[PDB]
Amino acid sequence: SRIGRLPIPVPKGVSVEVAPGRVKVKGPKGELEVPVSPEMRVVVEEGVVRVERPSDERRHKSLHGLTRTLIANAVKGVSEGYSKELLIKGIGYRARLVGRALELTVGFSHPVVVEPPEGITFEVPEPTRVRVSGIDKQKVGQVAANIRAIRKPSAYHEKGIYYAGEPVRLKPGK
Amino acid sequence: VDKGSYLPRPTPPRPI
Amino acid sequence: MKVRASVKRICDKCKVIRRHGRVYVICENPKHKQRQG
Amino acid sequence: MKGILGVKVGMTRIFRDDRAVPVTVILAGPCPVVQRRTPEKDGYTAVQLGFLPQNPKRVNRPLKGHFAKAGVEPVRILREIRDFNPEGDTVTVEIFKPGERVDVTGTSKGRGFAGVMKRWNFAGGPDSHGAHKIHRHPGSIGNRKTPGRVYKGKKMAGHYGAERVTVMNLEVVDVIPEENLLLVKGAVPGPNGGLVIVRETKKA
Amino acid sequence: MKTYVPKQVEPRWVLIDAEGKTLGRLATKIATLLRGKHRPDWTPNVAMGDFVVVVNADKIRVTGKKLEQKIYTRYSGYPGGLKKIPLEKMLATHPERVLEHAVKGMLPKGPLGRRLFKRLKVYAGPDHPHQAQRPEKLEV
RNA sequence: CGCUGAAAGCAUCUAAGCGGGAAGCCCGCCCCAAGAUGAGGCCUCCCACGGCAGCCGGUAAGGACCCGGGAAGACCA
RNA sequence: CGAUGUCGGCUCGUCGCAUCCUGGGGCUGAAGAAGGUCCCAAGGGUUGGGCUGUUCGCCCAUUAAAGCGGCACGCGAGCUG
RNA sequence: AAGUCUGGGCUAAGUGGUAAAGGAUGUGGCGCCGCGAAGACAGCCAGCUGGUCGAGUGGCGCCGCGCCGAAAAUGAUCGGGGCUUAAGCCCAGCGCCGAAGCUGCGGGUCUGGG
Ligand SMILES: [Mg+2]
Ligand SMILES: [Mg+2]
Ligand SMILES: [Mg+2]
Ligand SMILES: [Mg+2]
Ligand SMILES: [Mg+2]
Ligand SMILES: [Mg+2]
Ligand SMILES: [Mg+2]
Ligand SMILES: [Mg+2]
Ligand SMILES: [Mg+2]
Ligand SMILES: [Mg+2]
Ligand SMILES: [Mg+2]
Ligand SMILES: [Mg+2]
Ligand SMILES: [Mg+2]
Ligand SMILES: [Mg+2]
Ligand SMILES: [Mg+2]
Ligand SMILES: [Mg+2]
Ligand SMILES: [Mg+2]
Ligand SMILES: [Mg+2]
Ligand SMILES: [Mg+2]
Ligand SMILES: [Mg+2]
Ligand SMILES: [Mg+2]
Ligand SMILES: [Mg+2]
Ligand SMILES: [Mg+2]
Ligand SMILES: [Mg+2]
Ligand SMILES: [Mg+2]
Ligand SMILES: [Mg+2]
Ligand SMILES: [Mg+2]
Ligand SMILES: [Mg+2]
Ligand SMILES: [Mg+2]
Ligand SMILES: [Mg+2]
Ligand SMILES: [Mg+2]
Ligand SMILES: [Mg+2]
Ligand SMILES: [Mg+2]
Ligand SMILES: [Mg+2]
Ligand SMILES: [Mg+2]
Ligand SMILES: [Mg+2]
Ligand SMILES: [Mg+2]
Ligand SMILES: [Mg+2]
Ligand SMILES: [Mg+2]
Ligand SMILES: [Mg+2]
Ligand SMILES: [Mg+2]
Ligand SMILES: [Mg+2]
Ligand SMILES: [Mg+2]
Ligand SMILES: [Mg+2]
Ligand SMILES: [Mg+2]
Ligand SMILES: [Mg+2]
Ligand SMILES: [Mg+2]
Ligand SMILES: [Mg+2]
Ligand SMILES: [Mg+2]
Ligand SMILES: [Mg+2]
Ligand SMILES: [Mg+2]
Ligand SMILES: [Mg+2]
Ligand SMILES: [Mg+2]
Ligand SMILES: [Mg+2]
Ligand SMILES: [Mg+2]
Ligand SMILES: [Mg+2]
Ligand SMILES: [Mg+2]
Ligand SMILES: [Mg+2]
Ligand SMILES: [Mg+2]
Ligand SMILES: [Mg+2]
Ligand SMILES: [Mg+2]
Ligand SMILES: [Mg+2]
Ligand SMILES: [Mg+2]
Ligand SMILES: [Mg+2]
Ligand SMILES: [Mg+2]
Ligand SMILES: [Mg+2]
Ligand SMILES: [Mg+2]
Ligand SMILES: [Mg+2]
Ligand SMILES: [Mg+2]
Ligand SMILES: [Mg+2]
Ligand SMILES: [Mg+2]
Ligand SMILES: [Mg+2]
Ligand SMILES: [Mg+2]
Ligand SMILES: [Mg+2]
Ligand SMILES: [Mg+2]
Ligand SMILES: [Mg+2]
Ligand SMILES: [Mg+2]
Ligand SMILES: [Mg+2]
Ligand SMILES: [Mg+2]
Ligand SMILES: [Mg+2]
Ligand SMILES: [Mg+2]
Ligand SMILES: [Mg+2]
Ligand SMILES: [Mg+2]
Ligand SMILES: [Mg+2]
Ligand SMILES: [Mg+2]
Ligand SMILES: [Mg+2]
Ligand SMILES: [Mg+2]
Ligand SMILES: [Mg+2]
Ligand SMILES: [Mg+2]
Ligand SMILES: [Mg+2]
Ligand SMILES: [Mg+2]
Ligand SMILES: [Mg+2]
Ligand SMILES: [Mg+2]
Ligand SMILES: [Mg+2]
Ligand SMILES: [Mg+2]
Ligand SMILES: [Mg+2]
Ligand SMILES: [Mg+2]
Ligand SMILES: [Mg+2]
Ligand SMILES: [Mg+2]
Ligand SMILES: [Mg+2]
Ligand SMILES: [Mg+2]
Ligand SMILES: [Mg+2]
Ligand SMILES: [Mg+2]
Ligand SMILES: [Mg+2]
Ligand SMILES: [Mg+2]
Ligand SMILES: [Mg+2]
Ligand SMILES: [Mg+2]
Ligand SMILES: [Mg+2]
Ligand SMILES: [Mg+2]
Ligand SMILES: [Mg+2]
Ligand SMILES: [Mg+2]
Ligand SMILES: [Mg+2]
Ligand SMILES: [Mg+2]
Ligand SMILES: [Mg+2]
Ligand SMILES: [Mg+2]
Ligand SMILES: [Mg+2]
Ligand SMILES: [Mg+2]
Ligand SMILES: [Mg+2]
Ligand SMILES: [Mg+2]
Ligand SMILES: [Mg+2]
Ligand SMILES: [Mg+2]
Ligand SMILES: [Mg+2]
Ligand SMILES: [Mg+2]
Ligand SMILES: [Mg+2]
Ligand SMILES: [Mg+2]
Ligand SMILES: [Mg+2]
Ligand SMILES: [Mg+2]
Ligand SMILES: [Mg+2]
Ligand SMILES: [Mg+2]
Ligand SMILES: [Mg+2]
Ligand SMILES: [Mg+2]
Ligand SMILES: [Mg+2]
Ligand SMILES: [Mg+2]
Ligand SMILES: [Mg+2]
Ligand SMILES: [Mg+2]
Ligand SMILES: [Mg+2]
Ligand SMILES: [Mg+2]
Ligand SMILES: [Mg+2]
Ligand SMILES: [Mg+2]
Ligand SMILES: [Mg+2]
Ligand SMILES: [Zn+2]
Repeated sequence: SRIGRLPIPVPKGVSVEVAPGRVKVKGPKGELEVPVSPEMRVVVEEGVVRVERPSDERRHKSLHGLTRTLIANAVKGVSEGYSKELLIKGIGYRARLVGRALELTVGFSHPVVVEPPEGITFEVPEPTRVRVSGIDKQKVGQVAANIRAIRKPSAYHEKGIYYAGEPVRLKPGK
Repeated sequence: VDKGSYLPRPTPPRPI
Repeated sequence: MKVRASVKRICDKCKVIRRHGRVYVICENPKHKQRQG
Repeated sequence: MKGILGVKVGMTRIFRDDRAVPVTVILAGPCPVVQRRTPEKDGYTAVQLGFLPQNPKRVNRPLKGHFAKAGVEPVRILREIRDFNPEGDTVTVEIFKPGERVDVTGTSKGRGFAGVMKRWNFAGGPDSHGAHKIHRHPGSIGNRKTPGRVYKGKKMAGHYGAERVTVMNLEVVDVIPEENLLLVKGAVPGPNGGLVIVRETKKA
Repeated sequence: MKTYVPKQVEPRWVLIDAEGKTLGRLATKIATLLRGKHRPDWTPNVAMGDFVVVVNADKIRVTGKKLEQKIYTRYSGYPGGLKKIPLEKMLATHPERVLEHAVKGMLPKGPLGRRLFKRLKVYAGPDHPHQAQRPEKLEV
């Protein structure tokens, strides 16, 4: 029944410097800063980071959980890193890499070229699976979402750009 | 829409 | 989306959420999606 | 951005790929830069261009001074082109090649006191069926007690023409540098012998 | 005995750092200084208040959601000529006008109030061109 | 419509934060515009006049009057 | 009531939005196309005719569409009658 | 013109500064049961019981203040500016300002008593 006061395991060897309103998390895969409410106090313990809240009113409880998870994701970010996988279902539909860039061939009159932003890597194993990877979790999920929006799953046919592990709910056709 | 007619059709006078 | 002055839960899987000053009802079933207005 | 001053000389059509094409001929060159406007000095970027030679008998001392500081013969017309800085000290028609598109500004022909029909294409009145001395009249100019007034900008009779007009995106059909001549496709504001400005178009 | 009425005095110039201050609560004081009601010899029918120089007026602060909700309004006299500009945009485009509008509305209407408004010198950024007058730093 | 995400171990477009998104809104195009009395700016020209922030007078740079006109125009401009 | 000229047309518009079209959406008993229904949106647009004094309405031929209202049932020191 | 007055509290809508049935995990405050260290609620591994987690958790009622419901015609606005531990709202105070009311000073006239 709580998230903020659950302690954050910090792997070896990633560091956590603490500033007012932000924390920096460096590690084997890069560094990224986490902006944090000045009302919250993060704490640097042995091999572990904790977050404490100044009271038990509403805004403070809400900020608590958020802050803890925010930093936990940063920690896992620079160590394990983040990824999301995309399934490309549909006959003519395929993907390939062109340099760092991703080329979606998905039923339009043209192919669509997605450029990886800073801190983001594209991978194409099969021509029907795409891997979005980077140390920033919200950035990975965003880009993944971006890629999917190019051709969202059809409502009547198993066709388009799918999340790995997203179910294929369909409606009957005529 | 046709309703009443609250004034007669007018005509100009002659001061002097 | 249905836009009504009375937004209610339609099925046990409906969910009354509130974002941006407005009362929504979102759900697994797209037909049950409501916004108060 | 690039531009030149010129005079409107007249209209013709020429033949180009078995097609007749209406042109307006413009004498544009040659225009000496006589002052440059700079961000440190004036706050913006432009080039003051002179045009047409003037009898120094008619050019007063304050004007003489301006010319002299530029080392330029007395000219009849000074006019600027914003965001234009030619590497040269003289601007000619050669800045425009055929196929380029241009914006031409001139001073439209003046109709003086124009009726509401010529000016604003009002329908005027009927010419029979009882119409009473209102054949070229504008009709109502308002409402009643509310708002009990006439809007600003009400189209009404008044002066018309002899005002700055710009027609945009005209094809450069030819340029004849040895006669300082520019051929532009279509119609250009103003009368023959009228001062005009030719600028590189702003359309794409 | 009749009430003292002052002869013309050398007006005082004044400097205010607007940074971080609340728009209306600052304006209130700027007006008072303008009317010169801080002066014990106040006279209502002459300009005898201070000259007020304000800096960092782009860094004025405001409460609630007024950045997105406060609307400044302008009618041009033409049909449909009511233009609407939010605080956020006014700060982005003409930040000094924010503090200028607030103060102006808290000055008397009429010939004198207009004069008192002209004795108000507002600037975005920390610098002002009136060191020549050597304005006295005010804490408000 | 989303990303990330607590309160509320799940979930949540939101309470921290970040995206996408209209012929519409702000710029951008065209025209007016410093009486914008908040009367802006640059280039150039004249200049240190005689009399007892004022006055009378003669000039400088320049302006007007008058005339020949004008795809400018009711007069005026 | 020591006068606030009254329908309709014409001329000229201007505003509202409960939107007729065009733009953006959600749900669909949405396969596609084409519809339904609700949400956002007032920038622009919204035809020519037959009948009747008509407003309205019906009809013809089209249209992206042929929107509904306010302005003294907008407008007779503007016209018609 | 006179308090950016003092002390407790609520509101986050510019509510205050135009409205109803009704709808809502808005926020604060009370109340009542249900369920749980014999291990509940949530999630991860089974079939309403089982296993590791180690606390609280789920429904009901009243109260304060807010949210939606909320479309109309020239240009907007709480009178304006502007106001968010207030310059809003509830409770309790101290002080001030404020009329041709009342007081002080002078005068007029009538009436009544000297
Ligand atoms: Mg194809
Ligand atoms: Mg769809
Ligand atoms: Mg079927
Ligand atoms: Mg009647
Ligand atoms: Mg609906
Ligand atoms: Mg219902
Ligand atoms: Mg139910
Ligand atoms: Mg939003
Ligand atoms: Mg759901
Ligand atoms: Mg430039
Ligand atoms: Mg010109
Ligand atoms: Mg005419
Ligand atoms: Mg005419
Ligand atoms: Mg004529
Ligand atoms: Mg004509
Ligand atoms: Mg015309
Ligand atoms: Mg015509
Ligand atoms: Mg006509
Ligand atoms: Mg006609
Ligand atoms: Mg005609
Ligand atoms: Mg007649
Ligand atoms: Mg006639
Ligand atoms: Mg009108
Ligand atoms: Mg009026
Ligand atoms: Mg006008
Ligand atoms: Mg003219
Ligand atoms: Mg073309
Ligand atoms: Mg404050
Ligand atoms: Mg202050
Ligand atoms: Mg003070
Ligand atoms: Mg503040
Ligand atoms: Mg704000
Ligand atoms: Mg108007
Ligand atoms: Mg307009
Ligand atoms: Mg409009
Ligand atoms: Mg409007
Ligand atoms: Mg306007
Ligand atoms: Mg406009
Ligand atoms: Mg007053
Ligand atoms: Mg989702
Ligand atoms: Mg998520
Ligand atoms: Mg989560
Ligand atoms: Mg979680
Ligand atoms: Mg937010
Ligand atoms: Mg909030
Ligand atoms: Mg956004
Ligand atoms: Mg997206
Ligand atoms: Mg268009
Ligand atoms: Mg000008
Ligand atoms: Mg101009
Ligand atoms: Mg000027
Ligand atoms: Mg000018
Ligand atoms: Mg002037
Ligand atoms: Mg002004
Ligand atoms: Mg300037
Ligand atoms: Mg000037
Ligand atoms: Mg300048
Ligand atoms: Mg110059
Ligand atoms: Mg001398
Ligand atoms: Mg001299
Ligand atoms: Mg002397
Ligand atoms: Mg003199
Ligand atoms: Mg002379
Ligand atoms: Mg002449
Ligand atoms: Mg003449
Ligand atoms: Mg003419
Ligand atoms: Mg003359
Ligand atoms: Mg009467
Ligand atoms: Mg009379
Ligand atoms: Mg009378
Ligand atoms: Mg009468
Ligand atoms: Mg009358
Ligand atoms: Mg007709
Ligand atoms: Mg007519
Ligand atoms: Mg007609
Ligand atoms: Mg109107
Ligand atoms: Mg209308
Ligand atoms: Mg309006
Ligand atoms: Mg409706
Ligand atoms: Mg219809
Ligand atoms: Mg559409
Ligand atoms: Mg539409
Ligand atoms: Mg649609
Ligand atoms: Mg169907
Ligand atoms: Mg079908
Ligand atoms: Mg379709
Ligand atoms: Mg639809
Ligand atoms: Mg309908
Ligand atoms: Mg609407
Ligand atoms: Mg519209
Ligand atoms: Mg309209
Ligand atoms: Mg017709
Ligand atoms: Mg007919
Ligand atoms: Mg009819
Ligand atoms: Mg009518
Ligand atoms: Mg009808
Ligand atoms: Mg009928
Ligand atoms: Mg019938
Ligand atoms: Mg059609
Ligand atoms: Mg259609
Ligand atoms: Mg029709
Ligand atoms: Mg209809
Ligand atoms: Mg209509
Ligand atoms: Mg009406
Ligand atoms: Mg009437
Ligand atoms: Mg009526
Ligand atoms: Mg009428
Ligand atoms: Mg009525
Ligand atoms: Mg009508
Ligand atoms: Mg009408
Ligand atoms: Mg009338
Ligand atoms: Mg009338
Ligand atoms: Mg008449
Ligand atoms: Mg009539
Ligand atoms: Mg009248
Ligand atoms: Mg206080
Ligand atoms: Mg206080
Ligand atoms: Mg207090
Ligand atoms: Mg609200
Ligand atoms: Mg309010
Ligand atoms: Mg309100
Ligand atoms: Mg209410
Ligand atoms: Mg109610
Ligand atoms: Mg209720
Ligand atoms: Mg409660
Ligand atoms: Mg127990
Ligand atoms: Mg369990
Ligand atoms: Mg509201
Ligand atoms: Mg409305
Ligand atoms: Mg509306
Ligand atoms: Mg209204
Ligand atoms: Mg209204
Ligand atoms: Mg309205
Ligand atoms: Mg309105
Ligand atoms: Mg208090
Ligand atoms: Mg008395
Ligand atoms: Mg007495
Ligand atoms: Mg007495
Ligand atoms: Mg008596
Ligand atoms: Mg006696
Ligand atoms: Zn449901």
